Amino acid sequence: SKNVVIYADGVYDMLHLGHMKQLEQAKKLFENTTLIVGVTSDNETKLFKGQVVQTLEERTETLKHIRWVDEIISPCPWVVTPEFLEKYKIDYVAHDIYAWLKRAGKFKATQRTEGVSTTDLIVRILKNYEDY
Amino acid sequence: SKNVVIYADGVYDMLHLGHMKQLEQAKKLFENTTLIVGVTSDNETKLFKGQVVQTLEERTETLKHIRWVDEIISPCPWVVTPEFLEKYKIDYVAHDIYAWLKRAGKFKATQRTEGVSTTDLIVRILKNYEDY
Repeated sequence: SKNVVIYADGVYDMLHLGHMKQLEQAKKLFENTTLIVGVTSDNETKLFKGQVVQTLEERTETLKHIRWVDEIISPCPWVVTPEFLEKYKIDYVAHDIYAWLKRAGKFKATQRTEGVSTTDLIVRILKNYEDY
Repeated sequence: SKNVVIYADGVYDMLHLGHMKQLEQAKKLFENTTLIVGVTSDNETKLFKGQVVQTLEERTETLKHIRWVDEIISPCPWVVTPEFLEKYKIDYVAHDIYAWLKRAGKFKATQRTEGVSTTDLIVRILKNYEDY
């Protein structure tokens, strides 16, 4: 009956059924939650992880439309820290380097789904043109 | 203060920021609404309109995740009829052949947004490879 504050962060480029399944998961970890979602900046994402198709603005505007999302932090810090949790009253971090979080009892796992990615769909479109 | 029942239908292939902006629109036509969304079957869509990338199941599972959607009719009739409105207690149809609806005062317009389409994004990805 107590409202539990959950935080998940990510890039959320080209949001697809896989991200939304993950968010729904985070959001339903408990009966009553506030799901806060953090969206990584363009600068840091490109430099530390890989290429990004959509700007911060775009990746964040799409998340506004997902029913599980209660609040958004955009851009979000690239590294989560104890101070960040305190600042936002976050009870758990939902994700799939996490050591410190598990240690603190503040880590809750979520899963991915395969073959649901937007890149996979372009694949499917192209099958319509046999190789010969 | 009265709950107004809105119906929008469509294909919703590869749901993108343009569909969601449209749904949010339908959903906020009034202060209190129930937004019902109808998802066209694979058979009829392909035969009457054009190619579809995602199955009925997929296009409908994605819509479940959009915050504006209150109920889904999947598959939905390809043609809306007076009987259909009565059956589901629909006050207005939100869309962008509609004659009969306007005549009845049961038609409410919504808009599209350009350049937000998933196909546009593959375009953007490809610019990363100059033509020479």
